[PDB]
Amino acid sequence: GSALVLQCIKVKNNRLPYVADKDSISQEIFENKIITDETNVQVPINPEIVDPLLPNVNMEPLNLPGEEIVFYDDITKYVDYLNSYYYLESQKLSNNVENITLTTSVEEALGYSNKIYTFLPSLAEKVNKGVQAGLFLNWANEVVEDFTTNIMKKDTLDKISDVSVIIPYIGPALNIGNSALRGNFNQAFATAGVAFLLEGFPEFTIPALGVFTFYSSIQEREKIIKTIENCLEQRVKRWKDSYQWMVSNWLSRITTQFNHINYQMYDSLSYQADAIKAKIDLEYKKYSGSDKENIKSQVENLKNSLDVKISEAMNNINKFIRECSVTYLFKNMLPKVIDELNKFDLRTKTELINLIDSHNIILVGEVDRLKAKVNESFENTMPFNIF
Amino acid sequence: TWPVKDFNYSDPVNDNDILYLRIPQNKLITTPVKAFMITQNIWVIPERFSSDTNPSLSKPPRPTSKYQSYYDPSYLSTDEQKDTFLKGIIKLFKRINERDIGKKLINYLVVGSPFMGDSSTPEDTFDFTRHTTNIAVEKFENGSWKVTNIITPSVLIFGPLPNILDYTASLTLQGQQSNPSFEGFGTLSILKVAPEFLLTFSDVTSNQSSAVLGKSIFCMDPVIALMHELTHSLHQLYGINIPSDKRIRPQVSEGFFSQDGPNVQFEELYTFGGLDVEIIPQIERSQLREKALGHYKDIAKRLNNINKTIPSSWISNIDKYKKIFSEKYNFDKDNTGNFVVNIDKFNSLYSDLTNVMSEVVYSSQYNVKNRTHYFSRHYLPVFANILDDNIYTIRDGFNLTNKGFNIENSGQNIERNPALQKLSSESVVDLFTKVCVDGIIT
Ligand SMILES: [Zn+2]
Repeated sequence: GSALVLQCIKVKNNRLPYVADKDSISQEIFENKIITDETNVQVPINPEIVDPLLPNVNMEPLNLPGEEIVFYDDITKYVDYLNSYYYLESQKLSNNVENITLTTSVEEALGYSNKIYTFLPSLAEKVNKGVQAGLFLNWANEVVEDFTTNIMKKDTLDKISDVSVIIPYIGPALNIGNSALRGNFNQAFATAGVAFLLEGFPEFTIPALGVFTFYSSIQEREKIIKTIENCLEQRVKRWKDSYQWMVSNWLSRITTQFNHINYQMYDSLSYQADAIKAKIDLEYKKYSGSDKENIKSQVENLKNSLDVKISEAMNNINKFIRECSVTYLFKNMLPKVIDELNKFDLRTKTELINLIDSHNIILVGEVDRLKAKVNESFENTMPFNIF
Repeated sequence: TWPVKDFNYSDPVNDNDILYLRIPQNKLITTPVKAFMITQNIWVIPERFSSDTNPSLSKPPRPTSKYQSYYDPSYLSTDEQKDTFLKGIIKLFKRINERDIGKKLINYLVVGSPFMGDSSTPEDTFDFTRHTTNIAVEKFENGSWKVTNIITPSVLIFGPLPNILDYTASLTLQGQQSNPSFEGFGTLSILKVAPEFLLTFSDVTSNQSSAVLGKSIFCMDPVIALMHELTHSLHQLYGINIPSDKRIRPQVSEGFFSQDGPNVQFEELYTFGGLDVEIIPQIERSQLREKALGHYKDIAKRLNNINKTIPSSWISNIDKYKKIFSEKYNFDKDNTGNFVVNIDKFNSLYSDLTNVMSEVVYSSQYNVKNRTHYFSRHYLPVFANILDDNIYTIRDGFNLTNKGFNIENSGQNIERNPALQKLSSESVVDLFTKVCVDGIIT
């Protein structure tokens, strides 16, 4: 149902992804360039300590102004749904709890203090039962058994994307793109693509590259050919340096945002283990019997095994997120870069054809036929690969 | 190995390695300050630091930085705390000399003194009267501080700023001081370190993690944190420090969530090293090499034409400083007798100070858990008594064998080590991105 949300969540500044500004990286590939006839680039041993004093010298006083103090302000960010940060706050335990119980609804867990959100329906059943007039380890191990099997879940999507498998419980855990409630993390991830995990992040797009030009005169013999060979060197440089710019954007803007899901899911999985640990300890106090002091050593090992079993689930999420970060570079960024490079190539080629058409008579023993065949340089292109 | 001398704050001024220094760069302390020389041209000054006009160690009303912040006026005021601080860095400098790369790092700092001159000085002169090279030594003669002698230090190691967790403090330079650090001449480094206070990280993103134990929240080993700061001194001293003008800027925009971050400078990516250096493209990284080369060539041609000096009474010491800076930049000699830049030895030098000397390279060498990529999440910081050998040794750091800490179960783990005490969130200041809605919702 509906639930009037009237309160904020204060997320810390350095628990958010660093996303660099697009203009702040490097503008060199977009700048225009003029091509010329010579464009070309590419013990300690055991010593003695000496007296450090020296004779005094007259220094004038270096008048330093000093730094001005700057007070930084907080940010408010209004959002249209219960996003990841709301779903995370629901999973937390209150300050000095008593009798906690898990719940499948997020809005109940936010409102009530004792109630805590869970993204696993089967876990909500088996946890809230407790020791139903029976043995302790019968219930307690069934909770951890159900907890383990659910965090190792992997769904195999096919047909579309290089991503082999996706982890389905991220959807109800963090509500990525309002996936929970609708209940279609698997469908929405396939339809929209890998960029779905970036919540409301502007779609990647690259502006047009810099234009090559030449001198108006270029009146010397040998000179026009001497600069056209250097033009083809700068074309290869432009492909090379455009890929480095693409990687500069990926490393500073994209990879950081994908790792945010790694951090959020570890927090999510940690709050679930804290809820199970608390419930076991509460039910341990409520339970009584002859075999109680005997199992003490065994139950503490079951609590410590949760920390190991989260890492097993995290290694799947790391593997999943690493794919998503890498496949973003291949299918979202790279095609737009190659398309813009192909526009740059066609624009540079039309310039080179018309450069030869302007200068027919100079420096030729009919080498126009030989020079027109050098367009085979544009035939082959510089590829890009990963690992 | 350059030897690390032992000291106490109780030890008196001996007019050799213990002195009193006048530091105009520190606004907080107007008077001269007691200094110690732990090794040749590397001095420790157990004092708090501040470059601001109207400075204060007290906690401000609102946050002054984007980083995680912690203030304490009590830290490094009494002589007992200065004695702890002095032994701390002395202990870290011993731990640097445990591996080979640290011996090499210290050696660069010792020999690489700043050039006596700048762009303002003409080709035929050494300028011995500048604050980028010189620091004034002073006696307390008859109720007043008189200027007695000078020193030519490479690194001055001060205490922390008002914000103890500020790691960018070493990058702070004031333009006129900075210009030497860009143009090959170099300048004396002024570091602001807090050994006991540690930044913390986790290996949640990195799949290289403990399958036995799990994902750990760990601390930076204070030797790596110090060596990180010393790599800025290395860049400042050899005149290949990238300017603070060259930087990455954070994007904050409504639509998607992101950090209201600081400006990450190009120097900070270089000194960290690894994959994050590729954030700066090769077209920019190549330009810095060609610029550095040109400055090194012009500095060699300066040494060929020198005859006068400033002041005039230092003409006898021209051959002395020719030997010092020739060994620093590692020039060769051509068929005339003049100095010349060997390009193969330059490329070897420049690549050593940028690619080899870096944080990611140290963390692998010293056998310690560390941040894998520069933008790893900052967790709650910690405090640790490094002087106690039961907590922290010279050979292995926090990871000690006798207390049940192998390399997987690292002593750097905060959860599994009680000696790594946490700072309370009441004292730790933070900015916040506030997530609100003020709506009905379904
Ligand atoms: Zn730094």
